[PDB]
Amino acid sequence: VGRLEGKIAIVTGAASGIGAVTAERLAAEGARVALADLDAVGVQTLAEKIRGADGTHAIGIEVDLADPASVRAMVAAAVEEFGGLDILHNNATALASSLDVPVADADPEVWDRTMRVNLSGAMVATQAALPHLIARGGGCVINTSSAASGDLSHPAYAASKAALISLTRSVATQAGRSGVRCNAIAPGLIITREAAYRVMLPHHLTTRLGRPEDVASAVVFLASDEASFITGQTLVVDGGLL
Amino acid sequence: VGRLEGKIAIVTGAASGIGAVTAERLAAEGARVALADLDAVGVQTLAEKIRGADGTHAIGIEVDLADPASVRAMVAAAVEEFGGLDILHNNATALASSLDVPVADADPEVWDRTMRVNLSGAMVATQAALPHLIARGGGCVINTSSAASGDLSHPAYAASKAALISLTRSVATQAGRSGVRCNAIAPGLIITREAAYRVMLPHHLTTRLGRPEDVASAVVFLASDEASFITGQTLVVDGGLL
Amino acid sequence: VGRLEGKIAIVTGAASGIGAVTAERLAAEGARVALADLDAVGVQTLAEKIRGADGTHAIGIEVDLADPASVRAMVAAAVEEFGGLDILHNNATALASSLDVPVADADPEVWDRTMRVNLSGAMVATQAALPHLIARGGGCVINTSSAASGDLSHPAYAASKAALISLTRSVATQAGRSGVRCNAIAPGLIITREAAYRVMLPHHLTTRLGRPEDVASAVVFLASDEASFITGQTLVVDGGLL
Amino acid sequence: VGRLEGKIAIVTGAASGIGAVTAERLAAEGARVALADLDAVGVQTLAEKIRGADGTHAIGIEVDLADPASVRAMVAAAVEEFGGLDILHNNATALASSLDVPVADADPEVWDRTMRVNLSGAMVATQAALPHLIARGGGCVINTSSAASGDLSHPAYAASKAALISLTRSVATQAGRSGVRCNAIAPGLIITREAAYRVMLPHHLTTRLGRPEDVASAVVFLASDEASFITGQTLVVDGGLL
Repeated sequence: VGRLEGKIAIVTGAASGIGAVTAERLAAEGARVALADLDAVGVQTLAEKIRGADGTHAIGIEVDLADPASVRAMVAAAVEEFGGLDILHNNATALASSLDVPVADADPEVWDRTMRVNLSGAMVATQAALPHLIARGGGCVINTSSAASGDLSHPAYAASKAALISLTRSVATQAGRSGVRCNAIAPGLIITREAAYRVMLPHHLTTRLGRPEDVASAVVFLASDEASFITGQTLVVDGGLL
Repeated sequence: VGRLEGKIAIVTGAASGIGAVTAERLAAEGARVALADLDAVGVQTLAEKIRGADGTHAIGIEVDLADPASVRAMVAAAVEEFGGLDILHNNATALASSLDVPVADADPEVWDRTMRVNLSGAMVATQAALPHLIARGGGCVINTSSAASGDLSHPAYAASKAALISLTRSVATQAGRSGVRCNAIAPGLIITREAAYRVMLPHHLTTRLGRPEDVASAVVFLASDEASFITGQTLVVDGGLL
Repeated sequence: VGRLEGKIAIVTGAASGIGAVTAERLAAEGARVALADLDAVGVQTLAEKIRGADGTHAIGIEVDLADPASVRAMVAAAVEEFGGLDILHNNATALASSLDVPVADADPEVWDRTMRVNLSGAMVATQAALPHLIARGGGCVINTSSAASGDLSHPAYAASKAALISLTRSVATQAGRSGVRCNAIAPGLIITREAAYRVMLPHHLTTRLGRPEDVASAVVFLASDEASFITGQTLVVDGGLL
Repeated sequence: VGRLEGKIAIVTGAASGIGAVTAERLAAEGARVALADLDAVGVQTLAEKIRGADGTHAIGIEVDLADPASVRAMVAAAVEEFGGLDILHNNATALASSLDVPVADADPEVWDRTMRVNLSGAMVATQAALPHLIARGGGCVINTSSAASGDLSHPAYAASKAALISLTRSVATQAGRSGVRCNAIAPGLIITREAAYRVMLPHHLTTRLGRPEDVASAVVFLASDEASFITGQTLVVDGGLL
């Protein structure tokens, strides 16, 4: 009945927002889920809520995406727990984005830090996960950039998003023969109070603004067997914002 | 329980191949379906199979996608049968394909005929369907190009596919304010016996070739409520063949 | 001294606008030029201006891009006049544009007519020109879409422009082995009095609006020997209007 | 007579290959040129050869693209020398690329270092140059990724190339109102002994492989006034390699 029944998945950035909603959605579709995030407590709590009092199908793992050794330890603990791996969901912070100013005032350190976490983190996680995906007989990696007058600011986020798309194509090309798919999702304006943002409505093509469930549904689709002929692709989930 | 419960869909080119498998899939997902194609008997026969001896949730209609008047009659008889419209699936032949030779030998009449059917047909169908979609409270149009040596031949087919993608964006932009989404699916090599095409497997990223069910699954996802924040997009379903 | 010394070029749509300015520019860069358009007198008059009273390096030919036979006669009379061919510039109206309404009201006959002229015309011209380009030792075809509210209207024009880009790639792929390059130019808002359009200036990135000379300069670059490693490409000349 | 007469340009990575050929080409087109590179001696020597015994129109400056303060000092020394700035050409190493292995064996440190130099370097240079371009009444920045079965390896170079394209669009968007254009060039296989590579010929669409002069000619075009209506664009110079 679950669209991901019997699957094992890792979800990074799982303590809040898109990651948290996705992590609950994969589990509700029958996936066993390792939730991973900087915030140890936030991810243990969510894991506990997903498990309920009877369940064993979720675990919370502490990870620092900027630390390759921490990223490798996380993938090993998840494989250890559930005995394998089918899905890796790499997830990309208000002040963080507040620091990502236009090029004229941009701080090179914020760029360096942004690439380290958003690109180098996903790359290392992917590299750690690949042999486990391959031994499973195949599986998939799904890269989600963070939620997006977008070219007018946050250029480091824009640059890392484009880099992540290139990583996605690199991995799909390199791992395809071994049965691994790799796809990206590029969310537009995702509201994690929808009423305060309604000025943005005429700039969308849809009649509503984005929800984290929109990204989660896309992750369920791309992770499922019925999408197994899709790889190297970027699914834009943005209500037409462009 | 079905992922498309209570919905009403039109599928053109539904007598065989991808259109046929998709039409069966939408009905299996709980949609009421109007099947349209040039081949009248073939479409009633399939409508009859989907329906069963005592069912009513599918109808077969004869349509000529080249003739605007025939396309408009088909949309009206679909709505007249089921009382509304939620989904329009425009689906774009071996002989016809053999006539689509490289540019050096290309016949302008083949190009003309190709645009009339693959492009104008989809535009007119879309035009006819739009007010019914809008009155329903919104809905979606899904344009499926025909399945793909790539650019080395079938240039009229490739031209019309790019044109179809432009139509998809034109419609998503123009109709989005009224609640209509419009997306495209670009299938790669789809096999509607896999053995004869094994030589193509190293050209793919994935370890298998495509099936009409791959396109049908993408149509179910894009036609469903949990994909309602996606519009103006092209989903390539090609196993990486590029 | 000219950047196109000793070269022979065909320019279609050369009676007015972009075609006219481009034809003058190629001749000023030292090319011999066959000017082609529906408007016979307008094209001889301009050929006569370029030529001067005692010159021979330009000729005006009457062509109907909708009729394959007329297009083939034009290519042959161009080659017959100058003894060879190096460059074919396919150039794609206010009334015609006013007929290209949004999809809701679109007329299929306008779409048909648009593909016949903008697409099939360019394909047939290209087809006719190819063996002359190949025999010359190589050369190039440059396809120029018509100048751009964007997707909100003129959908037949946008469809045919995407189709033209696909044709450009089809031809670059198929003819590259024989030494022929094929590229496209996509002009944005081109003014062929800038004052009436000042409202458009905030929509642009650049501080001025476009001029036919902007498209002509891109054609000189793409037609020249120092651009011979560029093929299959679309150069957008739109001041950032997107 | 020069196509860049009276212009002041900076060229980074100017000690060898594409940078060196471009730097000589801009000067031959009448530009005053500050050549900048890690290799102090290689850039002084080339500057000296461009100057001849009579000239003053070139200078060699030592720079470390990974060091923001060094990048800022370089832009100031160039402005100091020539009294202004019109063009910034940011240029992206055999062992360097030898270290950029497929994802499965990728070193996160090489990724970090690659982004620091290729992306953070161009960003800082651009940021340093912008007020000087703007005070000049406008000008342009041209970003060139390094020369490219390309997705099969060098993924960090691929990722930084995509990021650089995003930087290009960010800058074009942010600086456009102030009269600055920003464009990217994406070279394919550029041979800096053409005979040892001829196995690659059937994978190209052209009849020859790339030369550094192909990139230089593209830089001359994009830097010139007759390209002033082009911004935010990526010119692919790859003979069809794709």
